[PDB]
Amino acid sequence: STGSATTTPIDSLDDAYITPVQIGTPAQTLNLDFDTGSSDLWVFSSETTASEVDGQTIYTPSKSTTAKLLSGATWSISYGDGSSSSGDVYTDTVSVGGLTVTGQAVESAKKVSSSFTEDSTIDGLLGLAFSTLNTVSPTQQKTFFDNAKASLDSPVFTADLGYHAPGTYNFGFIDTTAYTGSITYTAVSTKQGFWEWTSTGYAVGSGTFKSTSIDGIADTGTTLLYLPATVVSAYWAQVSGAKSSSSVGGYVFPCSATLPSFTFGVGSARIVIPGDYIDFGPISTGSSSCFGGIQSSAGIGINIFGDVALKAAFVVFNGATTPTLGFASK
Ligand SMILES: C[C@@H](c1nc(N)nc(N(C)C)n1)N1CCCCCC1
Repeated sequence: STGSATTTPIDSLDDAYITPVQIGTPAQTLNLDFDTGSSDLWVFSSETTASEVDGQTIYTPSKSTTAKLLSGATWSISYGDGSSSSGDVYTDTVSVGGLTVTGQAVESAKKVSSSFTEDSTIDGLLGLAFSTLNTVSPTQQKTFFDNAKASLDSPVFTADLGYHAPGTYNFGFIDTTAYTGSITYTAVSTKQGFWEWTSTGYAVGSGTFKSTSIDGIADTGTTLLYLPATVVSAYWAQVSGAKSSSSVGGYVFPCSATLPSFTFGVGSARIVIPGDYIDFGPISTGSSSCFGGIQSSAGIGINIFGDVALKAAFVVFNGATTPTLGFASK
């Protein structure tokens, strides 16, 4: 089997992407944030505290003839941005782009933190990291991809995120029309539950490539590119007026700037992030100070190849017995 679904930016800045997902019988379509940095499929629901729901579409398990309470199971998750959610668990039929999993754990939110409430466009998350990170207790549950894997034509999914435009998540096949040149595959460590890999270095604009190992995670659920302070300082030093602002929370730059590109290495191959991809616009409405799309990972404890990086590539998440990651230009 295969599946193919379009993923769409939630706003004009590509702060996140949403992908329609069919849950239950008859189908209830919710727009979920596909997140290769976590491993829970959770949704706003009829059980979510009413004051914490503000415009989201909810899953109502009582209206699904295939929903079954997973007795005694609860979940609770906290994300790198400080957001969180928790609740109980159903199993139900879940389909993405024509690919159907029966008996998928659908984690129903009883509580969500304010950032979730405040974002009307995201109805929940669909985790695509390794199932070892799944938070369901006392019986850990599998991701949608893990459940689907054995049925797929090939044990892979691909992320093809757009810049200020829709893109695609495919399951079970590689669309050879979706990228240019070849796909370069690179080793993955699953030890922390992530799609963790080591970039071979970087360049800023037209500058020379610096060969240096940068361990980090391919994370579709993180907006920005978080890298070591040394790398980030080298990038922003090429932008007149750019500075790190503790009050704002990162590097900012004059909105009048033209940003240089940023290149990262994948083995001997190179992925170029155009300068425009690194512009996240005014820090507040009407400001001429703009927020940068490359930020320091110092304090996070891990480097994160988020959407800013991933959207510049066609990315293969290869879930074979020994997982790997592939990157192609596009
Ligand atoms: C300045 C703001 C911001 N502005 C823009 N334009 N874009 C962003 N991102 C995160 C894309 N973030 N946040 C900075 C981040 C930490 C503290 C909270 C405030």
